[PDB]
Amino acid sequence: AAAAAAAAAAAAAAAAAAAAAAAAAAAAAAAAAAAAAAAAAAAAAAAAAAAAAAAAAAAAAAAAAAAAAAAAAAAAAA
Amino acid sequence: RIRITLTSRNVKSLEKVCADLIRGAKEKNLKVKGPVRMPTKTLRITTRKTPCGEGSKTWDRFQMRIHKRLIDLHSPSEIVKQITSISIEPGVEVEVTI
Amino acid sequence: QISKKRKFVADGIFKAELNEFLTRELAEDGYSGVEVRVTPTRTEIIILATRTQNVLGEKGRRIRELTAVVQKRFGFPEGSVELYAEKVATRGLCAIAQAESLRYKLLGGLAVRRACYGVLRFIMESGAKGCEVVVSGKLRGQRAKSMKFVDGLMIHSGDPVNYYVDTAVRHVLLRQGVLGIKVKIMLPWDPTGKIGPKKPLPDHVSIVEPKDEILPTTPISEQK
Amino acid sequence: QMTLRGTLKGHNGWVTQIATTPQFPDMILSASRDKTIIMWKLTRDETNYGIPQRALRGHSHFVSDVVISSDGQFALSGSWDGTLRLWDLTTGTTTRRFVGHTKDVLSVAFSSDNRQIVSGSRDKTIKLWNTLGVCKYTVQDESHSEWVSCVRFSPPIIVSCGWDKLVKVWNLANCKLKTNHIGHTGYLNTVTVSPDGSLCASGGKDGQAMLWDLNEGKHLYTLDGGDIINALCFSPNRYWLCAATGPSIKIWDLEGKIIVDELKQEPPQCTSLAWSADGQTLFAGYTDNLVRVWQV
Amino acid sequence: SVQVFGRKKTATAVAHCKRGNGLIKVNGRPLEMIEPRTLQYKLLEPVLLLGKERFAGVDIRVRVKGGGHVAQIYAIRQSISKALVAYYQKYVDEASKKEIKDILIQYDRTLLVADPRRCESKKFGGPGARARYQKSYR
Amino acid sequence: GRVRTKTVKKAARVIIEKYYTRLGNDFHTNKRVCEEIAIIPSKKLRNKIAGYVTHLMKRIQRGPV
Amino acid sequence: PGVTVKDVNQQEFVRALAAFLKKSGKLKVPEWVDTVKLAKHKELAPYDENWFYTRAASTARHLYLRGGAGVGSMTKIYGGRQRNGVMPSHFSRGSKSVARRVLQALEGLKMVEKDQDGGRKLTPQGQRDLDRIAGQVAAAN
RNA sequence: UUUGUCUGGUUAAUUCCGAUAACGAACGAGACUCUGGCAUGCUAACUAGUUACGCGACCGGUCGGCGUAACUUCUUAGAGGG
Repeated sequence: AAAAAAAAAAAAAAAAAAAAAAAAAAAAAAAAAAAAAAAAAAAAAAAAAAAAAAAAAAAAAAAAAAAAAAAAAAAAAA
Repeated sequence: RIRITLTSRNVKSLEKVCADLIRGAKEKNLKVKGPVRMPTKTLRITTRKTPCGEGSKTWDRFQMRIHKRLIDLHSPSEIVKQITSISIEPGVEVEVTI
Repeated sequence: QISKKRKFVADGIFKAELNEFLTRELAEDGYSGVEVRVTPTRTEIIILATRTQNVLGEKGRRIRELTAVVQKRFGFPEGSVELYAEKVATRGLCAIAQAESLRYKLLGGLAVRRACYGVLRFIMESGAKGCEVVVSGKLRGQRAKSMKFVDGLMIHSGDPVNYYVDTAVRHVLLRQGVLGIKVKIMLPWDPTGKIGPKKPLPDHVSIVEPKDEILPTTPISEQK
Repeated sequence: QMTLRGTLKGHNGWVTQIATTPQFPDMILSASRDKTIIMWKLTRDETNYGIPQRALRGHSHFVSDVVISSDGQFALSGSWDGTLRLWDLTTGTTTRRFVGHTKDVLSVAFSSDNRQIVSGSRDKTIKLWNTLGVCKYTVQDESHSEWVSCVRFSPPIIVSCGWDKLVKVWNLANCKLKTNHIGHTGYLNTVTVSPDGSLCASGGKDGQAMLWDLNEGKHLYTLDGGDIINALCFSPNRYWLCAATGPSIKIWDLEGKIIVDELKQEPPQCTSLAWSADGQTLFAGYTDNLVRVWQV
Repeated sequence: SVQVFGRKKTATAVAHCKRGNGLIKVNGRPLEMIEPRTLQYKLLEPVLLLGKERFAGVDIRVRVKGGGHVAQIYAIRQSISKALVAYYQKYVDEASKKEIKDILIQYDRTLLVADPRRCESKKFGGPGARARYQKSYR
Repeated sequence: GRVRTKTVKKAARVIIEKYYTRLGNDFHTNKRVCEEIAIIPSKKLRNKIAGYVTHLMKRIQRGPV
Repeated sequence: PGVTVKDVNQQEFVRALAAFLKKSGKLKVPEWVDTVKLAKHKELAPYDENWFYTRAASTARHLYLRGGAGVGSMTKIYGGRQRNGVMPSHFSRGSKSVARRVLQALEGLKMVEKDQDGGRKLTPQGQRDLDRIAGQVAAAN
């Protein structure tokens, strides 16, 4: 599949609401996510699924420098 | 008669955005008269290097260049909003008057 | 209204005071520099930091606080500023972030030499070509001196010290004085511009290899 | 049986090419590394054979080739700025300007009939031009992987040469790779097409004009000459197909493939070879800024 | 019709030369009316050297700006000589240009070839480019 | 003093070991040769490299270097 | 031939226009032309007591060459070098009283008008009065 | 710890050549950035000018004197060339 990583998430931002940030290029068929071990709250780094590598770049570009919880969002190829 | 005025401190970003703006206006074929290169103003401040004035009196010379250009075109004045949306590269800033 | 020259100078003073204030608050955040981008719907201020989770505070309290204090101090209007945090890719190739890290190790206290060798080892393991760290001041006893920690190669003069060399000077306040910490890092080449500079060094003569072609040794044609 | 007839000076730079006229027996074009194109009037005189009439300066850098029109006042040139200009010799004006290369023009060619311009250049391209200053065909055309040192015509082909040692045969106005002739060890500097249009002698680094047939594409001869070739050029009427080596001009005589003679005068290098189209005039340009003339 | 400059310094002269019955006018005054007259022969040096028959088809109008007075004179004579040689190369045959250039160059090369010397900058520590302050020891 | 430093006479020789079939005795041909055969930063190094390969081809064809 | 100011020698022409501005008697001479210094840098009064007519002559010649000028540019033309004693020398401007009174006295004999841009220029009559004097120095050699 | 880095020639320079138990290199020098000098070849323009005009003023000439259509020599300043 298309694999690339996203970072700088928030605690009040949940996975079903985080799907609508990258849904403009494709809708993710899964949500796999790290969460912490003391609190079981969001570890805030994860691997989101797109289907094709053309979707892997065009999702990534607009999401890069997009405003999420007053931050400049982060993506890298993985 | 709308004249877009570009100003920067570096020549290369200003040259790219002026080339991109005249390419976007030559693809739609309005009347565009070319870039008019106004003379560069060097802000020079020549200070002394030493903070207490003890040494062999060596002097320090700073400068900064301001590169000042414009493009002038005759068009409807609300067609002109659609060209200045590609020009948002840092450095260069855009001042528009009629 | 106001000149072009006084506009450029006063915006430069805005960059200077914004980077100085953001260094003086944000030691813990991994602060390396700021990025201004101004469009008249909203004027955008982008902070470079390696750890965003101390930039936000409590659920984003200090980044909206930072939006509020930049709105209050510089005379900014109601609702033209919003504040972002950009993730820097390499901490080991930014001298400001590593200068803060050595400052935080030595201020939280360590041997000076094992601190500096951990910094030099991490910089040479991150993919730079070289480094130099001088920690000078009241190192050993009450007489001050220079201690230099180098590894790899360094360029020192000419125009290529302006785009191949990253430098930083920081202060650390100890109980018996101040000590001065300099980190100079040379960047690696990286010809596309991925993590390094686009143009090569101007003394570095690269020769493309010749193609391995065998001679025909007969006159012979080919159609189409 | 070919005798050297003297010297001509307007020059400060090295001669690259000489272009001469069927309608005008006393008029030469000499292009050179003094960055100008000179209209010379041959008075055919005792002390100075021909004198400078008009020197055209339109180029910033070294001119490599000049070719003349059907009725010359008009000429098409090329230079190391990378462009081509149109010169009416009676006014001296640059009528049109032919930009659209990226790098230096090494050799050009005119046609006999209307509206054909070909030119070859250092940036691994070949272009055909209209007289409009707009290109005849959309250029993506899968050209040489090296510089194009010469391109020529036949009075329906494009015939080229290169620094990747395969000379070419192309078709006119479809720009295809139709016949591909691989015989050389060393780069190709100069070829020529005979004044009927059937033969290609193809010479180069090795000093060896390989004699081709242009109507059928077959290697017919082998002529093993001297030092590095700057020129191949014909007689109009004599079937000699002679060549200009470094220290010398080599003549061949293709009945026996025999040398007629050598043409004698670090020596200065012979760089130009052209016969005016009646015959028995042999023009040679030199790097110590003489222009030399050889008669029978 | 040519207009071709000559310069020595920040003084810049360009002569406007077109067809006529003979004329020389430097900013509307003729060549016998310029202020320095210990340097009168410098402007007249193509008139004395080439002769008035070599100027016999042209109307030369010279416009000057900048520099000093003597640099302006040395730009006037160079612009006049380049004016006649540019007219002669475009409209007369080139052996006349060859004759006029060996009669003009061999006398003095500033008549046809410019001066590349400009004033070098002051640097610190002294009142000129090279000179330095008096540097007492005791 | 116009002495050529280490890079303009080592780089010119490693340019001459390969690519000998392209080089010659004229400076203006070799100056144009040097950008297909190398990646050199700006031209004053490239003119100095071209001047030494012209001087070395002036030397080399009459004996061993 | 046709003789304008720009074609003739300028050392005699201003003195011949000064001879006309003496000999007509229609240029007014104010009361203080004989006791004045002519800027703060000069030391003395003029040698010749005919300085007012000579100054008015040159002033109308300067309005012949470049009009659109005023008093404040007439003091920029007529400045000079101030010796300052033991200090370095300086450039110090000319007097506005002499230029104001000369230009109004040249307006008094219908020779001089103002410009559209507020400063000064010549009339056709004041153009005529100077080209005739250039025509009369043109024969005296 | 030394040779590499020297008897010598050469260089503005441990810059190079040459000799040679040294062979290949790194920093400094040099390269590099900025400025100065060239372009009738390109891009060119009422906040820059030339010139062919049209008219006014003065005895063909003078006009920084008043406004128009072509060009980029003079002004500005980029991209390459050198």
